[PDB]
Amino acid sequence: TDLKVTKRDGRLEAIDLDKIHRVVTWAAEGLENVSVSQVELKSHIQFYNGIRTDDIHETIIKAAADLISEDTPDYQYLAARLAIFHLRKIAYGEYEPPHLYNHVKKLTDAGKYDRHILEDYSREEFDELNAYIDHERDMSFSYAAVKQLEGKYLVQNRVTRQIYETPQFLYVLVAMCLFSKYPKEARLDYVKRFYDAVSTFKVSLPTPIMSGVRTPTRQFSSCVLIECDDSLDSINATTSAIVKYVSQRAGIGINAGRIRGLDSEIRGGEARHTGCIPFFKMFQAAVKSCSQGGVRGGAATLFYPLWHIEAESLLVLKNNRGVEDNRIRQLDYGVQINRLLYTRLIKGGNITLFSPNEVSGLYEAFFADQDEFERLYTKYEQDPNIRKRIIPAADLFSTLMQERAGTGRIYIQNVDHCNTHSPFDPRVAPVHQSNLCMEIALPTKPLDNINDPDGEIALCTLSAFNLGALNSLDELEGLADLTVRALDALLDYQGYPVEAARTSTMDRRSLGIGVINYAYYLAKNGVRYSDGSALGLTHRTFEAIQYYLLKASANLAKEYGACTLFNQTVYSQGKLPIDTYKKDLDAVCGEPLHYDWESLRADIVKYGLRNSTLTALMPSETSSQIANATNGIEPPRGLVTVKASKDGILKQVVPEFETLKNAYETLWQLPGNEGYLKLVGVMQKFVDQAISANTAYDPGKFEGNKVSMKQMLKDLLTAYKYGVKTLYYHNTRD
Amino acid sequence: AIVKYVSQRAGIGINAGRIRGLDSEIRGGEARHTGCIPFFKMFQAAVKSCSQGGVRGGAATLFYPLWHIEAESLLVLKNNRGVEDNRIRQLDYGVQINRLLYTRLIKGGNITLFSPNEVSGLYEAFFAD
Amino acid sequence: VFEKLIEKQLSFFWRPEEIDVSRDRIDYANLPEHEKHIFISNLKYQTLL
Amino acid sequence: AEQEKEWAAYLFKDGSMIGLNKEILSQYVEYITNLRMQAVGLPAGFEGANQNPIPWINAWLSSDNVDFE
Ligand SMILES: Nc1ncnc2c1ncn2[C@H]1C[C@H](O)[C@@H](COP(=O)(O)OP(=O)(O)OP(=O)(O)O)O1
Ligand SMILES: Nc1ncnc2c1ncn2[C@H]1C[C@H](O)[C@@H](COP(=O)(O)OP(=O)(O)OP(=O)(O)O)O1
Ligand SMILES: Nc1ccn([C@@H]2O[C@H](COP(=O)(O)OP(=O)(O)O)[C@@H](O)[C@H]2O)c(=O)n1
Ligand SMILES: [Mg+2]
Ligand SMILES: [Mg+2]
Repeated sequence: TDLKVTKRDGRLEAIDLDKIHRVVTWAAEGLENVSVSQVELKSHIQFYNGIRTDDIHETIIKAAADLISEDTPDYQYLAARLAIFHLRKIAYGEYEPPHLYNHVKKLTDAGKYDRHILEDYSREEFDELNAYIDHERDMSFSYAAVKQLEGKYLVQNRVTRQIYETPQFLYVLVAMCLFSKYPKEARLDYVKRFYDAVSTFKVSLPTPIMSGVRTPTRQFSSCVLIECDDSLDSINATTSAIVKYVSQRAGIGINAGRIRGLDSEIRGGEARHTGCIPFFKMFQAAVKSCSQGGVRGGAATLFYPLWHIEAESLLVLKNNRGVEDNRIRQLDYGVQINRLLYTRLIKGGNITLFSPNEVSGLYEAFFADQDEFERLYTKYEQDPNIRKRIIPAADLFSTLMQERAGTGRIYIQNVDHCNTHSPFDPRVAPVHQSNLCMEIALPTKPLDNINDPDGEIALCTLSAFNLGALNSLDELEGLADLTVRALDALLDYQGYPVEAARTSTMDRRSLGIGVINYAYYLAKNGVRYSDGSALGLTHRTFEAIQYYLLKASANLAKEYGACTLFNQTVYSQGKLPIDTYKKDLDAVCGEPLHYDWESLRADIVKYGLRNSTLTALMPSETSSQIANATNGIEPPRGLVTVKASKDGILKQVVPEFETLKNAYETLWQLPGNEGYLKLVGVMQKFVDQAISANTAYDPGKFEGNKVSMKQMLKDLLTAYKYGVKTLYYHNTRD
Repeated sequence: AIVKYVSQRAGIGINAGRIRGLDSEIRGGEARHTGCIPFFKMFQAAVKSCSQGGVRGGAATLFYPLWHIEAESLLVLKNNRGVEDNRIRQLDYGVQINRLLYTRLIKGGNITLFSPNEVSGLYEAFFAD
Repeated sequence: VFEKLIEKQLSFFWRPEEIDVSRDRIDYANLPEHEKHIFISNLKYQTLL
Repeated sequence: AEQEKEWAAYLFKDGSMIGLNKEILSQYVEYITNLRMQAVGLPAGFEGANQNPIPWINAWLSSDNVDFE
């Protein structure tokens, strides 16, 4: 009959008999062991009259990546080629993008971009810089990259999905936008370095910076902190703040460990109306709101101290089986711990919880000292006429650990190690909470109302440089010598909704960056995780970037003024973070101090006043797939990673699978978490901000396939010995 | 305002019939994040707070027009038998009615609900002329 | 390794009428002309060889 | 081999078809030739000898062939 389809334009095309193998041959033009006949046949597509060729490409690529495995894990590049082809088609239709101008100058009025780029550069040098971005490098992605890219990484209407960009103009567009306020004498020759860095996957960038660049809504932070004390106005203010701020790509570290107990009301009335149970519903509903910029749904994380008179009787709120009185399972609860509570449990002391507001000089003392703190803690155990609740530490700890193993989302922060290693000065402004991902810390001051400048909240900004995509670490300085400079222009460029949030972030200029890939570099080195050959193997080069990044910061900010709050920092005293670590033995992974650059700290005290924070270690879960790297510092679940999300079922592969088929190790094959603990502790020798660690077990290696209670407790304790950072998912295995 | 005022012997007549439909977002993003269903949870949790001066527990009452594009499909939120997606039974819901809607029913006209913000000069006109 | 085994391996014997092949005529009409042409060509080549 | 290759044109010089039209079948017959001839003793007449240009055919063809611290 009339075997016609709806072509790219809409006219009735031919029967698609021939010219269909042309595209798949174009894809597999230089691959191997790819079954063109199978993928052309295993599509299992319906051939009814009235189909659109765009839908045909969609379904053939949905069926292409479906049939993949370690047997023939080769044509994932074919899927990526088909993906970028369909993307360039839905962008223009042809296979020849404009010369960076007909696309930019023609789409600038579309409102998707910011109406200042064209007014910030010249048309003459525009074409000169245009002949540097041949799109031939765009054919080097993976399906796991283009998938998330088309999902939510670049500019597009979230209701129409009509993409208006291209993954090639992305890098140069962001690099050109980040370098606006600069002298017009070297920016043209300076943007090329950053473009070559980002295109070769040597430096990685998050969604908050790639999902929000060159966009009218100038918001680029990644996490924010806020704490609320005992006051109604403060609660209203922080509720308005969380409602307003989460609407632009935010991360929340809410803390409310200072509200009230359940004792009484002085001027006549109920104590707290059942305490924190109804109050936390407000925050839970607040964080459950509009998407964080239009990409995903945010999720905050609350905290409260263990000595609260409202004990872990409220901690069950994350459990599943229970009445609907208090079971709000929408947050990431947090609890504080110090060096003495575990000691009181080891000795067997029954901890006696009490009311925060009913006593004076206790909450701040929980972070300040030990003599007065212990004296007060015993003096109340002595003071009869104040209402408390005593309980053996064993039952409380067992309930907490059971809730953690059940829900798998309860985090714990080590406040003792949260000050003894921070670059800040723990004498005038200590830390009090952590963001939802548990990798950062900064001082925070409460507020009575949003319009007042008395309060102050802080934020940060992330980035990542690859570890494994390089050949020699020597050039890293130059790489750093660019990115931080670029990151500088990021701070004084973005906007701030909360009027009080501007001052603190303009003063401290806190900034931390990390790394994406960890397993590929370790395999290229030639050591595994189980035996312990990596316990000091990473101290040869990785122990140098943390000390040489400060060199780049000093060389790039020795003339850019000073930090308005630099005096409030331990590093401002004259001691570099080269030995200020409270290790267990300081020789568990003993190695000679490779780079003791005292000239660095000399010049720093001389005139070096850079950003407050230096670096961090974020997991970068949504990111790190653009370059097809390993998700965070944790090893992959297997050789091929089968992942699931709202889109579908993806299958990513680790790099160098052909030449290193059996060179990595699956986390299913590493039962001893002591190796992971030793690794993160070796990283503790040079970590700046924090690390987002994680542990995982396997019920197939226990007595009766049931979880233990002291073995994992022993693991927690030996993690509390050396390498003491935040906690995360229990990460069981069904 | 509702968090601060209800704490002293108050009675609330909250009205939120002018928030958004579920159409779209101009500058790029979702329309309303499922509309009023998640937004009303905030008010429900707010009114569920400390006693109104220390005698009893207050309870507000929301309102919304019938011509809202989000139709009475949300009115079931006060029903008992149903999933926990949207069944917040803690308020006194309210709906607006004029002299013409009942007439349109008597004549048999199938009422066509629409979005408040997508059109101009309609919400105030619902009370003016 | 000969007829002592391979001729003894010919135990897959099967009657051709013992199977059911009826869906052919129901799935032969609605097909392109060239498809039927090449199908009959292949069948003729097989039977002649 | 060349005679069979030339034969595999008449039953194809009328229209395309899913799976294989001319190149896939040519690669297949070349691979079959190169794999079968290297079982009686003869120099390889065709270079490459890469993977099977159509592997799913192997799925049907006679799988059962014959602390205080
Ligand atoms: N013969 C065909 N008839 C209908 N659709 C086809 C055919 N071949 C392929 N398709 C699918 C895959 C193509 O990406 C899509 C149409 O893209 P398109 O580039 O316009 O096809 P085309 O290459 O034959 O036209 P043109 O040569 O003008 O570029 O439809
Ligand atoms: N209406 C209320 N009745 C009883 N407690 C309330 C009420 N509203 C809030 N609360 C909780 C949260 C408040 O932080 C705390 C009361 O402290 P506050 O807000 O300073 O008011 P207040 O000064 O009248 O009481 P207090 O003298 O105990 O601080 O009790
Ligand atoms: N749904 C999420 C997940 C993480 N985050 C934040 O992003 C960081 C970790 O996520 P990520 O680095 O994998 O995000 P991407 O850069 O990969 O897009 C943490 O600081 C989180 O607070 C978020 O805002 N929303
Ligand atoms: Mg074409
Ligand atoms: Mg008070």
